[PDB]
Amino acid sequence: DLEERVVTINRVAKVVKGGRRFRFTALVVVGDKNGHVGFGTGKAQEVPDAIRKAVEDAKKNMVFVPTVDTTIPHTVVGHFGGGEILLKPASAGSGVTAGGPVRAVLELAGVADVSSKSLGSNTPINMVRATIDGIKQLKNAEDVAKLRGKTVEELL
RNA sequence: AAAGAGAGUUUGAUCCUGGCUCAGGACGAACGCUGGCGGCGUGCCUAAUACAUGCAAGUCGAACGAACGG
Ligand SMILES: [Mg+2]
Ligand SMILES: [Mg+2]
Ligand SMILES: [Mg+2]
Ligand SMILES: [Mg+2]
Ligand SMILES: [Mg+2]
Ligand SMILES: [Mg+2]
Ligand SMILES: [Mg+2]
Ligand SMILES: [Mg+2]
Ligand SMILES: [Mg+2]
Ligand SMILES: [Mg+2]
Ligand SMILES: [Mg+2]
Ligand SMILES: [Mg+2]
Repeated sequence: DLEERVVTINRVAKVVKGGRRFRFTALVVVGDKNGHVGFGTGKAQEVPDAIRKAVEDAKKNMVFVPTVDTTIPHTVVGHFGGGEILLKPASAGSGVTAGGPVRAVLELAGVADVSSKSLGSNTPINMVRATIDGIKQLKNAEDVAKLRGKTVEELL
């Protein structure tokens, strides 16, 4: 059982001879607070039907976020097109400090204390892409030692 | 140890670039409506413009020649 959060609902149009036909596009972030999160996109003639398509789509982009002490292991920078996101660990109890669409991908992912800053564009779809582009770079300390052949206490 | 929030606006609809505007904090402040108290501070930013009237620099008879008091 996952949680839903509608980010943006936008009305788009294509021009056809007689006039204009309008459609609704919805962007939805889905995940459980344990560390899994994903996003999707839908399109329909009605707002309720656009969400349902986006929920099913979002269940195909699930990603895992590694966290230590309810905080990301280190500092990463996302990048996707014209949008980029800076994610930074923060002290316990500070809470999430994030912009509009980047809060959803962090509160749903279960991260409790993290600081961020959007250095790029403002488009909601490119902020979600640029954020997940940062979670990919995120590594745990346990796995780093495994690649480097060291042990955890030797690293730190 | 500390550690950074965005939004509106070009288009039939979109993505970028890009300016304009807004949400926060601070004044030796002024103006508008209203107005109980106590503590601690502050009060000519302009004409270094012109100034009534009072007071802000005196003291020593144990350094040297006086007036009340027989
Ligand atoms: Mg228009
Ligand atoms: Mg701008
Ligand atoms: Mg501030
Ligand atoms: Mg304000
Ligand atoms: Mg009164
Ligand atoms: Mg009054
Ligand atoms: Mg003066
Ligand atoms: Mg003069
Ligand atoms: Mg005089
Ligand atoms: Mg006097
Ligand atoms: Mg004498
Ligand atoms: Mg003497």
